[PDB]
Amino acid sequence: RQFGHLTRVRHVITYSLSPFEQRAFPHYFSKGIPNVLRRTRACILRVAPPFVAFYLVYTWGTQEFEKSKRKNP
Amino acid sequence: AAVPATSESPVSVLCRESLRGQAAGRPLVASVSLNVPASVRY
Amino acid sequence: WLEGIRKWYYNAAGFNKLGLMRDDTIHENDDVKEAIRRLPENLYDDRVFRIKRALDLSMRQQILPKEQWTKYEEDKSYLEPYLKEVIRERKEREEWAKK
Amino acid sequence: ADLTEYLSRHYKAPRMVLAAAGGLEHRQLLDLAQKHFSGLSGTYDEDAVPTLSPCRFTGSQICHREDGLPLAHVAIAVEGPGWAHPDNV
Amino acid sequence: KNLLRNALVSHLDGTTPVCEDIGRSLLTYGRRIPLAEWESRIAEVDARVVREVCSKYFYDQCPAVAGFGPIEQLPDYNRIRSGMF
Amino acid sequence: NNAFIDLPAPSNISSWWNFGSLLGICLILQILTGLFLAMHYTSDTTTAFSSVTHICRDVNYGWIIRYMHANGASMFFICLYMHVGRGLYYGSYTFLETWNIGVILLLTVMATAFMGYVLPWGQMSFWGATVITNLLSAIPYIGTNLVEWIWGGFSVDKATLTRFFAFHFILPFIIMAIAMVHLLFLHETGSNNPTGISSDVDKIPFHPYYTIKDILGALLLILALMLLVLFAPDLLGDPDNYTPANPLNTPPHIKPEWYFLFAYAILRSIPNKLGGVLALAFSILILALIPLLHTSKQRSMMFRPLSQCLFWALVADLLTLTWIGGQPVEHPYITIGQLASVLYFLLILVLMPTAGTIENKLLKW
Ligand code: HEM
Ligand code: HEM
Ligand SMILES: C/C=C(C)/C=C/C=C/[C@H](OC)[C@@H](C)[C@@H](OC)[C@@H](C)CCc1oc2c(O)c(OC)cc(OC)c2c(=O)c1C
Ligand SMILES: CCCCCCO[C@@H]1O[C@H](CO)[C@@H](O)[C@H](O)[C@H]1O
Ligand SMILES: CCCCCCO[C@@H]1O[C@H](CO)[C@@H](O)[C@H](O)[C@H]1O
Ligand SMILES: CCCCCCO[C@@H]1O[C@H](CO)[C@@H](O)[C@H](O)[C@H]1O
Repeated sequence: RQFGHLTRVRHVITYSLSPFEQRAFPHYFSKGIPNVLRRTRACILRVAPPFVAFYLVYTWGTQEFEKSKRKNP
Repeated sequence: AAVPATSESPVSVLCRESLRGQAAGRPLVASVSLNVPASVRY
Repeated sequence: WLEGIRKWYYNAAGFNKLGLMRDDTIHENDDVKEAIRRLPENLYDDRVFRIKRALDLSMRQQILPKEQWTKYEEDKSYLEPYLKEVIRERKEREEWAKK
Repeated sequence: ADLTEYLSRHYKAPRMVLAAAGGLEHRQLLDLAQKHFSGLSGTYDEDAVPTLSPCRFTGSQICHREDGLPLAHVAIAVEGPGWAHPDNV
Repeated sequence: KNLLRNALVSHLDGTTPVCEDIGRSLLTYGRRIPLAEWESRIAEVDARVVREVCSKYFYDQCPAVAGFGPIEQLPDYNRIRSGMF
Repeated sequence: NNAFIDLPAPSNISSWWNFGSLLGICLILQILTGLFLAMHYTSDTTTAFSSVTHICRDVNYGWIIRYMHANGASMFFICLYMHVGRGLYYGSYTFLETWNIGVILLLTVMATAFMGYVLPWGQMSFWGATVITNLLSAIPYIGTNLVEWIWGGFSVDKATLTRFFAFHFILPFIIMAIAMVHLLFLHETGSNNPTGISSDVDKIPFHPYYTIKDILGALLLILALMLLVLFAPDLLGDPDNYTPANPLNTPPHIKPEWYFLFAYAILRSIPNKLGGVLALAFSILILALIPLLHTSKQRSMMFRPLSQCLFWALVADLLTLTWIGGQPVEHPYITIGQLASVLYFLLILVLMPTAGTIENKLLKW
């Protein structure tokens, strides 16, 4: 796969600046944090639950194990 | 030569103004150069 | 209403947030590639730009302003008539190959 | 009105040069100048005097992709010195 | 230098090109620079001067790039920029 | 060039795409530290353990090369699991050749790390050699014969240690050749990306964009590796391997290397010999079936909510199995492990393909 033979594109214009003319960290915190927060919130419902379940199964099983090793659980 | 031709070759008109001058008026002449783009007049 | 979870799903899937239409997201197999090849200039060029705009947003880990999100009610299958025929043609050939 | 405002501010005697080359004498050219361009305005005033500010150069790129055209055209350049600089030679 | 000398003199051939050189030169240089002067300016250029002036304007400088047509293969700006050194 | 410098790459691949180069680095690191350790290691059972302590105590910087090799093996697995997870989530497995070679790579690295762990001849070395080679005894009619043939005797002994040094020595170079083939098949298609949509309309050159990003990734890998080597070299290891091998006694709380714990939990959950071995083999080989189980009209899980939820359930389940593998075979761990083992195969064989179909329906195609 070589540039020149990838695919067909028509009517698209792209404007760019030299890396020497611009900042490498534009609005790093001012815009970065909001974006991180957004991304974090957008996925949390899909990522976290299974791990919460793991946590519950983990704490439940460990406690159940200890309790079972003593005279009066 | 040192001077590049008026039009470099490789291998629009939509108005009456840009069309004026397009009609031929003299016999054809063909030029070939060592250093300059070829041309064909008339 | 199924339809209720459908609009919900559409927004959860989220390709609309990148300005994509459902058909822009189909997995490309040979049937799909042939269908894309058969698209008229305008549908092809539009697809290219939407995908290009989406790849650019993805690279910046960004999304479009909500007003620019593809709207569920307005998303239409521009690829369907083409893909359906490509599949029909292949099935016909496969039937013939068995006789 | 835009055109007259533009011409008014820019077509002033001190910004023009009557030039001639060929079988003629400078004295005749000048006399014809005095004869025909004397009434040419030599003053818009002081509130107009259109003056050029320097123009910033930006290392950058503009790509208009159009695979429908048979050949690609590419132009690349660095910032040059300006007319009057000796470096041009 | 020889190519330049030939281009300069062959361009100022005919009343129109000379007339234009007069008009534009007065506006740009404020005077008509005579061929003998251009000759002096050209004669003084040697390999050292060419290296130093080229280095000054081209070497490790950011270029401006414009492309139009089937340009999928036009190099990326960073790659173009690294080619400047 | 064109295999690196001007290699076209998607403009949007994320950090999840950094693990391939990190695996290459883990491989080089293991080969470099490995060769240097091999310059001082002796494979006779009378001197193996001794030669390792000699490396750590008297060879100049022997200790750092050794712990870099040990912890490097752990980093190798962290990266391998991240690499496979990326592939499942984004549908990279549709690149069939690349994917299946990848499965071979996973098995070869597992076999390679197993044999290396046997080399210091500590307690875990010895019992690991015993147990794992015995997996072959589940093969009917000839299984036991295969095991004795591998051992070079009726039990793990000298003949075993000596050939394992040889196998462990050469296998990584074979892995390197297989990895080069892995990349060649990949190059035929170029990389997939987070959207699962062709990126041919927006490719950028690998250099300088991903060369610098890979270097940043390499720096982070080295930080993680060195935090372990310089501040907690034994954290991911097992104290029992600091005890020389004792053929008469299997430590009471013997447990596998952490990166093998999930598979060990699965095997332990089945109270049948052949059944446990088949489940173990299948827990890895099922990766070869993923492509055939793909029902979604879309390649990546990025736009598939239901699939994502099941994907993280699988990761959470592997985390559960890893934890269970580290616990004794007692209540309620026995049952939690059996459920987790069943859930693993159920998510891959049934729930995910089903979520794929439901999502298709919801999108009307
Ligand atoms: C010694 C082990 C391995 C090495 C050195 C290795 C290396 C690589 C490299 C260099 C890449 C490109 C960068 C990237 O996208 O990550 C890659 C891609 C890929 N690898 Fe591996 N790999 C290894 C094991 C595996 C395994 C175990 C699997 C999965 C079972 C696998 C599946 C894939 C797939 C499907 C791709 C394409 C990724 C995409 O484009 O999305 N690899 N590998
Ligand atoms: C895929 C790459 C490799 C992996 C995953 C790997 C893994 C391992 C593991 C897990 C151990 C046990 C470490 C311990 O706790 O002591 C080990 C030991 C060892 N490895 Fe490797 N290894 C790799 C490549 C190599 C190579 C190429 C050589 C040598 C040519 C090598 C030489 C050694 C030696 C001599 C030891 C014994 C000393 C020691 O235990 O540190 N390894 N290896
Ligand atoms: C000559 C070469 C040979 C014979 C190579 C054989 C390779 C086999 C497999 O690799 C492909 C194998 C390593 C891989 O199975 C897929 C692992 C996940 C198996 C994990 C594994 O580890 C254990 C371990 O490490 C121990 O340590 C002290 C102790 C163990 O129980 C007491 C185990 C154990 O019960 C299992 C299932
Ligand atoms: C994983 C959960 C899937 C449940 C189906 C979603 O169902 C949708 O939920 C929305 C928000 O609660 C409602 O506004 C909407 O009317 C309802 O149809
Ligand atoms: C550093 C610049 C080199 C000096 C070149 C000057 O050159 C001189 O310019 C005069 C003014 O037009 C001419 O009359 C004269 O013939 C010419 O030799
Ligand atoms: C990277 C974070 C790892 C979590 C720290 C605990 O790590 C665990 O410690 C046990 C004994 O303390 C070991 O037997 C076990 O092999 C090790 O994985």
